[PDB]
Amino acid sequence: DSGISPRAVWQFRKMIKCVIPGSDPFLEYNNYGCYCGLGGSGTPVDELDKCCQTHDNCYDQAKKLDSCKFLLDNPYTHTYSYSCSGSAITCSSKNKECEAFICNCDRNAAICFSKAPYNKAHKNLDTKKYCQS
Repeated sequence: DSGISPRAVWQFRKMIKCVIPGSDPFLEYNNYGCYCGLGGSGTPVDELDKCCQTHDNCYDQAKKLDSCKFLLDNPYTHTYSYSCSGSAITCSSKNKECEAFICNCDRNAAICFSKAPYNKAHKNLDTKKYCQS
C-alpha cells in the first residue's frame, strides 16, 4: 500500500490552502513529527503534531461508516464540497455521510494547523528515536 495519510487526500490539499499560504502547502504537513505521516506512535512532538494525531484519529473514526469503505487506500476515493474564507470553513450541507464526516475532520485539522507554529526541525523527524511507544 502507498501508506498515504489524510494529509495527502485530494480535498485536504485544497482545504489547507484556506489557511496556509503557498502553491502546495499539503506537502509540508506530511511526514512531520510522530503523527503527520500515516498513523504514528509516541508522544506528539509539538502542537502541529498534536493536530495530526487528532486528524488521524478522526479518519479512523470515519472508517466505521459503511460509505467510508476504501478511505485512505489512495488520495482519490472520496471527495466533498466545502467553501472557505480563511479559517471560516463551511462543509457543504449536500455532502453525503462519509463525505461530510471527512470534510469535518479536514476542517478541524485546517483550523488546528492555522494556530500551530511550523517547526522545520520536526519535518521528517527520526521517528525511531523520538516516537517510541
